[PDB]
Amino acid sequence: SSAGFDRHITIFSPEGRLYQVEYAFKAINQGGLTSVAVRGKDCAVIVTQKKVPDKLLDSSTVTHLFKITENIGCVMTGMTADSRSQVQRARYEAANWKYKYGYEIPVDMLCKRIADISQVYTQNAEMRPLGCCMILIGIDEEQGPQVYKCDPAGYYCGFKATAAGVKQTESTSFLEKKVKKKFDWTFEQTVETAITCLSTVLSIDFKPSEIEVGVVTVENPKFRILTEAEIDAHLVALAE
Amino acid sequence: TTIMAVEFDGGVVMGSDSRVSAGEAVVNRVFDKLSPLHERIYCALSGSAADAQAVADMAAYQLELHGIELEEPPLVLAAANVVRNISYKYREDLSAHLMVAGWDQREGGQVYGTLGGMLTRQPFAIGGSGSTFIYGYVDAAYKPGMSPEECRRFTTDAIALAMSRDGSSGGVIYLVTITAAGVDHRVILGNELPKFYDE
Amino acid sequence: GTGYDLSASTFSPDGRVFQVEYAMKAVENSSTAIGIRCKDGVVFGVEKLVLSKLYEEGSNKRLFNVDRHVGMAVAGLLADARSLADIAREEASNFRSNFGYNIPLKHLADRVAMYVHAYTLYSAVRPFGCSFMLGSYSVNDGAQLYMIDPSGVSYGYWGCAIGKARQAAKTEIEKLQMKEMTCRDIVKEVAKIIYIVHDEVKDKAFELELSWVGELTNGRHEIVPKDIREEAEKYAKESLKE
Amino acid sequence: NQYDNDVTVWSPQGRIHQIEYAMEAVKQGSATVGLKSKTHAVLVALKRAQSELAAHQKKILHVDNHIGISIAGLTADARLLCNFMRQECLDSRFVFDRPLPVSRLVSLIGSKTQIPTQRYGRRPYGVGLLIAGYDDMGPHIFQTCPSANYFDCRAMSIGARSQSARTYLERHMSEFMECNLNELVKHGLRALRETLPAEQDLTTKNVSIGIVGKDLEFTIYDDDDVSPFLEGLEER
Amino acid sequence: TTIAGLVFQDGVILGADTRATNDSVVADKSCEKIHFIAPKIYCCGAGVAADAEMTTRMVASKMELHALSTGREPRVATVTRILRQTLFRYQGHVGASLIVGGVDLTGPQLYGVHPHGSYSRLPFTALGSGQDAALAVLEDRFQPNMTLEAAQGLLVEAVTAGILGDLGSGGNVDACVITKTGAKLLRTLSSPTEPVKRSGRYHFVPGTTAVLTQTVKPLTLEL
Amino acid sequence: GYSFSLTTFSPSGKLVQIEYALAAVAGGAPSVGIKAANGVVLATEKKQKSILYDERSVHKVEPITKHIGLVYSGMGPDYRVLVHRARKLAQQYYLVYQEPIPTAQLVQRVASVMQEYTQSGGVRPFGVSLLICGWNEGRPYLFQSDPSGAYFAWKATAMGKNYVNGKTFLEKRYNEDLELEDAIHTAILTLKESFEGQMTEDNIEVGICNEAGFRRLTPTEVKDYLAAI
Amino acid sequence: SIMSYNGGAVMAMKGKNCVAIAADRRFGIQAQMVTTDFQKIFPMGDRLYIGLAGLATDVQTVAQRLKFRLNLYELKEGRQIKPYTLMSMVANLLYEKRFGPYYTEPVIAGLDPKTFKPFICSLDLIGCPMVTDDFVVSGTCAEQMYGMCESLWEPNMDPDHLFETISQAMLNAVDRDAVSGMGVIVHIIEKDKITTRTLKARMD
Amino acid sequence: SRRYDSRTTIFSPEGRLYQVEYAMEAIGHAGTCLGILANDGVLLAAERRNIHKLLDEVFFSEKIYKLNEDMACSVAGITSDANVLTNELRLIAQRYLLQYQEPIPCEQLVTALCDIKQAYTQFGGKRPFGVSLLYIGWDKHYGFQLYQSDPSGNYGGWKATCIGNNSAAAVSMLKQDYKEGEMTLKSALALAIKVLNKTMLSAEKVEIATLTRENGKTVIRVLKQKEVEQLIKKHEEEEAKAE
Ligand SMILES: *[B]([O])([O])[C]([C]C1=[C]OC2=[C][C]=[C][C]=C12)[N]C(=O)[C]1[C][C]2[C][C][C]1O2
Ligand code: NA
Ligand code: NA
Ligand code: NA
Ligand code: NA
Ligand code: NA
Repeated sequence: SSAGFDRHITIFSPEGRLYQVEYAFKAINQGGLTSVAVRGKDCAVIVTQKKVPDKLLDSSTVTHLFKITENIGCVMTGMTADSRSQVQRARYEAANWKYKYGYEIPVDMLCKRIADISQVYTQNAEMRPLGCCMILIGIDEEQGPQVYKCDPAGYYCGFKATAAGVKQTESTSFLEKKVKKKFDWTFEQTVETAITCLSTVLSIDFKPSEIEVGVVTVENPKFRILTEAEIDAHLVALAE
Repeated sequence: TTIMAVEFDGGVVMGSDSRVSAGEAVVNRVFDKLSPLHERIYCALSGSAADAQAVADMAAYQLELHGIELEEPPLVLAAANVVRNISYKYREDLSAHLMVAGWDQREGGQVYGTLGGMLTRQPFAIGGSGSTFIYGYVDAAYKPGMSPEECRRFTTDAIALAMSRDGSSGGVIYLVTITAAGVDHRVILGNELPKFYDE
Repeated sequence: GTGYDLSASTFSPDGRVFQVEYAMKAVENSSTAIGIRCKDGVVFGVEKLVLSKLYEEGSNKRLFNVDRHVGMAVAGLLADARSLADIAREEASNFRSNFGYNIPLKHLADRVAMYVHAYTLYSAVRPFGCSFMLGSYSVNDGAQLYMIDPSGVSYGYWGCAIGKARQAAKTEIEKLQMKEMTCRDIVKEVAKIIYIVHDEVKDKAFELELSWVGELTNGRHEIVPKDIREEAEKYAKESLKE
Repeated sequence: NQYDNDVTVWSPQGRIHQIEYAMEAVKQGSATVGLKSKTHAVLVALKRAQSELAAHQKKILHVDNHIGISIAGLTADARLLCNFMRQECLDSRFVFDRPLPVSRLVSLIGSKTQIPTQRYGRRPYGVGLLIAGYDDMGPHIFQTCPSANYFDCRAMSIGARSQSARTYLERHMSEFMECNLNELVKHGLRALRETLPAEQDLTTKNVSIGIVGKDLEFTIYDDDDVSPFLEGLEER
Repeated sequence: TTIAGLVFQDGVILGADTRATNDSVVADKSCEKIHFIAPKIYCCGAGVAADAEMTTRMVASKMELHALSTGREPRVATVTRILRQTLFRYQGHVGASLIVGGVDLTGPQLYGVHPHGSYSRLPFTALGSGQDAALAVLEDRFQPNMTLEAAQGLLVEAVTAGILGDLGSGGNVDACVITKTGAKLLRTLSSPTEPVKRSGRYHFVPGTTAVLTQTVKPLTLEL
Repeated sequence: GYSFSLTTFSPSGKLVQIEYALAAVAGGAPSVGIKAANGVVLATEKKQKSILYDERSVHKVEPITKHIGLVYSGMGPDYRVLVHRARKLAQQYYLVYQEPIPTAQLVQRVASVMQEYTQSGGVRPFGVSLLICGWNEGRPYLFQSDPSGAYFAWKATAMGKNYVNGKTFLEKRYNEDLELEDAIHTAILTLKESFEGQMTEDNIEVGICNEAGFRRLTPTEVKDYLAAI
Repeated sequence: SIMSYNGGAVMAMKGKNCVAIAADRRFGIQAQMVTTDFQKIFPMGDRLYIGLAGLATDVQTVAQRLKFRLNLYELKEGRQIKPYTLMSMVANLLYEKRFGPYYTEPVIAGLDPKTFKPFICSLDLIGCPMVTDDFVVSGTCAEQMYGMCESLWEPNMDPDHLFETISQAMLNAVDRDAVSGMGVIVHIIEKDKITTRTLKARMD
Repeated sequence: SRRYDSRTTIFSPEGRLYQVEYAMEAIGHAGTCLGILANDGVLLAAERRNIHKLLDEVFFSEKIYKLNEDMACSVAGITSDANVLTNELRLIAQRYLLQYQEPIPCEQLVTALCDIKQAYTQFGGKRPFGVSLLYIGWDKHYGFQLYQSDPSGNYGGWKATCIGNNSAAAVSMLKQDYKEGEMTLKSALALAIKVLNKTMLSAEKVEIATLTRENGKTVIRVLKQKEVEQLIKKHEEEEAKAE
């Protein structure tokens, strides 16, 4: 049910829903891509599709993985410009946090902050929510590896493993069965799980250039983006 | 204060004394006046402590976000202009001189003076109340082509010489060597200082 | 889709922002512009349709100097395009004031694209009816070609085309191994591709616009000199017959 | 129509109807002609009188010693845009002590008039100009439109039935650069005449002339001052 | 005022005197100069008493908001930053000289914050008019990694040197021992001046004060 | 910005946007509040869509200050706005009066913020009802603050899914002379009435308030209470 | 000096389950006495009083602006203010003008409206509070009052003992101050009642 | 944006302000609220809508607000809007007292808040306050006074009036038994109990407050449960004598 402008602006419908927020979640899938983030014993990894259909593109500029701080990285799913805007805001909020507080912004706090900014779009009518989803990774000094996700709704949460995009529901149904099994979550097991989650859900045998992988380790907590050679290394291990 | 920076082939050496004084009172005798602005960019602090620390912090914040937007470590020239613009915009309300030096993959080891909002690249530079007494020394002792070890020795001798003549300089000498390899921090204690004529 | 398409602050039920798609339609309805990144620089070419013989040669230029080292090629609503050239100019000028050196092209594209993006979020303003390309050449950065669309998206390219015959010009650019070609040889190819995609039937006349920035120009964005343009126009007309 | 009432609203065809409606204001106003030789920039206009008992509306305005304009559209918007041009010219002589280059003034008009075409509740300027000027690049004839677009012209005509004037200007384009001032004004008057029906002709009441050149500051000729330019040809 | 701080083996010890003077006249013999910031972060204040009171109160309040939001124990460097940047904006007009001592996930830290917004991290420090007496005792006998009992003794001696030597200082020594397991507030850890008693037999017989007017208003109606 | 109200009176005198905000609360997960003689209990269904949710990352039962706590039904993101503002308001009161904010004073200040969002330009009301608990004179306090900005002092109450039945269940099990440990037990019982599935110490959240202050119960303490169920 | 322009003395003194508050009654501008009945002690509750010395205009502004905030407080809170809370409220009021202050140094005296335990305090012109368990003084004769108070004060005085101590401390202090006097008013605050007395004082 | 603009402060073709009229409709749904002016005092008697076994009684009253030393009020409408307005009435009263060092004369406090309600109906684009207020007070100019104000920012002084549920029925009932100048608060209390008994009787559902003058000071008091029950039984026993 609809009444008045509840399908055009961010005001309640007669059931108490925000149709405009619901439509922003549908905008994430418009990009056609799917992302997966898995947390391990000593690491946190993010993986997403890298679709360069044109040789005319400079493939190095086609990415959904972004460095927010030295130790915090993210994967964006959804509308590209909205996502690049959100990453820019995340980078500013993180830098501003260190300037005022003299320590590095914890991953949960950066995620909470982005989620809080997003909630405003959900309550004020003049602007639309961003049709994008942010998944951040990083190693916490006291709490270990962290995977956090925030919504166009303003919701945010911490996760053992998570997904976003077209096949979010299928990837979470895969990940919750794999998390229920007995596993000593090593770096290799966390990376493979993320790759074979995206591969089984899309029914695609990946090539190095077809995906992109980002990682943070307790040994090396600086956000690291994997090369085609390092991605290939994990791909050939899965072929066995 | 006596601050000093020397360019060499492949990096810079920066040094400072350690005395913080409120008139005739030494408030802190072991203060490190060499502050990192980035991974391979440092500044040497002199003048008003509150102003110098405020400028250094805003410059470090500005340069961090700059380095992330550019996906590269900032140029030492960008750090030099960031400090210089702040010092110049507020020249009537600020009373600090932040010498900016470091390393780049583009221009290598470079030393910059930001005195009163100006910007100049120098083979070496000296600053602080103590620099006054060592102008002749640095002019007589500086030689082009010095090695990283020869630069450290020069900075140490010059700063020790100023520390002995200047009531507002003293303590230990802090050294920092910035190269493509990384940064080496070093301390020459008040007992292990080089000796010269002192009567 | 009717109802949900009047404001950029309104999503349609299927997760789309129609005001941005309609701004893109104005770019598609416009003449074609191309940009090709080669071994030693970037070359721009624009099919500039002549609306009247009364207009002077060089009027309604679609190639701009955005910084001394950066060039801009536009497609779409021209007043919007010129407004974006001024935003890009002011952005490049601001970087020099703050850091003391020439703005890196990827950074200039990111900065300008976020102004463009800001016009896709509210009912108070409308999205730009413009798509543009930024070309540059530096010794430390190499040759760089970026393209920004009405949504605010910015991507790096080897070959690029915007406007009417966007896909027609793309299949012609793909036939070039530009990674191993020079600006001097690529100008000929740029004029050639424009002459191929032009519609003699639908459009009575057009003027070719050529720009370049590379090792030859010393990292400066400038017009391709009249002689090299005449040689490229002769080669384009001769290759159109055979 | 749902994409009709706001400049911020793009139609599904990639069109801004409010800009297209503002363009109509130029077409409704009387015709004006602008043309140039190697030394002079000339503006000729048809002044419209609301009655036999009313004077003919001023179509030609002075901007600076080196620039003058001809208007077509809402007169209050024409006055607003003329005042902007005059101030921009004044600032240039105050700061640089040198006349503002005509092409640079036209760029400022384009930026200024584009702003209201992208903001809610704002509207385009409902006026089109023909700009005669003379600077280090010789004489110029520029055209500005409600769409914020601008054109460098060899000659041009805007307003009611101005297509007739454009047909004449396109034919005699070749002669214009070598014409003497009288031959150039005559060409402008003939182009202006083409817009007029076959019954009426150019008189000293409905003709306005504006001239700027190498030796002449922007001067406006209107009633008796128009007589010398009129005597020459009267056929068709 | 004599306020001092010291970093020992398992934490930090903050010390303060208890006198407040109003221009050469002792107004308060027993004031608290050791302020709470966070459970494991305390602050000694000197300078303009109102400025020290309101700046410590403000940062304790900002630190409660910071800890509530983050869900973590607050850091000593955060109180140093917040204090520094607030004081810098006021250009020394907020006359707060503070000694911030605390324990966080990175261990014991001690800082000196000045009215203009400058700071320094130190193993030991002293502020107030009696700072040089306290600083002489600290320079004379400070040694790194002191035991709690050895560091408390040095701190009491340093604040006492200021109490006796400085006219602007007096009363008792208050101390605060901060360790990884919390903070122990030793209110009146030492009294260098033992009870100065007297034959204060000053009693007025009722009726010695001549009264002109009297009005009694009862409150038993409300009770 | 839009300077006109988005909440307006209908011809029948209703503020329809506040009624729709209340429907968002009614659709939210259950929340219970019980004011015992010596304390207050707040319990909520913290049920997560999957096992993959790191349960201890985000919380529904939140501290405002040392002696005040909160829970809600409705929109999670809207809730966080009110928690931040409530924590802030409690600090302003403390800076001025140097005494912890009385529960009724905090409730009144947060209710004012909620009322603003029913009249201010270009905003919709909060789709949240809060349950605030506190201890200040020598007694416990439990309040409800709904999307219109109206507040109510309660002995016991329920909000969200199956709230009308939770309130009847509480009506027959409430005794003004209850102990905090007995009220915790009947708070978990009220949640059990509408809980779909097996209730564990990880899919429910409990907070308590007494003379010692407000704190959340650890999952170990919640496990010990569920052991008697 | 700004504080000596009008002059005046205010003092508060703690007793056994009672408090006392006293002030002089002069209103003068420099050496000229204008009025001999100027109010300097204002009731802020049944058992809570504020004493304000210093610049006369600011004594009146601070009392009026404090009464404003107190009335709003007791209306919102539905309870009488506690002595410590009235002190914090005065501190906030005074510190809001940190860089252009009111020239007044308050003294607060009362009994808790629930605990009935005596409370006394004072604040400087920029709102720094000071609580004591004996006496507080403010005025142009603070040295004179400190000497009288330090010598005469005793720990648990009964209402009548306290009345004589505060009276003699005020009378003898203001009689060595040129710009304080013209009479002394004393309030003794007990659980059951308020006793107000004006003393036979020097009029020069 | 004009598409989403509600246009709250505009006229209807009959010179009507619809948002104001729709706000008046809300007031009809709120609890019955009456005021009666007598020679020795004033009273407010209101129907309590917060009746529930599990509600805790933390406040002195539900709908009665003390505004100043000599004034109190009662509301009917959106309670959150009433909290905004009552807080402002207290600020206006304190501002008057700070300025003149005298309490705000009753009518002046009413007109001040009414000008704010009026502004909301002429400009701003905001919805009006959905509240009607009844004010009881005393001043040295007109003595005991009763006032009524509407969302329109309109007011009047009354001898007896009613706002809220069944207001018209209660007003005509008051019109019948009110005797001008011959009312004491004893007889006004009996009239309040009588009118409420028909337009709604138990002490749990009623809330009464009186404003009297005692020793040159104003006394505002809300009646205790024992007191209200004496007035209910005195009405029940008066009907039992008629039979
Ligand atoms: B030097 O010029 O004597 C010196 C610079 C200095 C010392 O300590 C610091 C700390 C941070 C930045 C710079 C710095 N100046 C001082 O020590 C002085 C002591 C205090 C009063 C003037 C200045 O600051
Ligand atoms: Na919105
Ligand atoms: Na020295
Ligand atoms: Na005093
Ligand atoms: Na005297
Ligand atoms: Na005298």
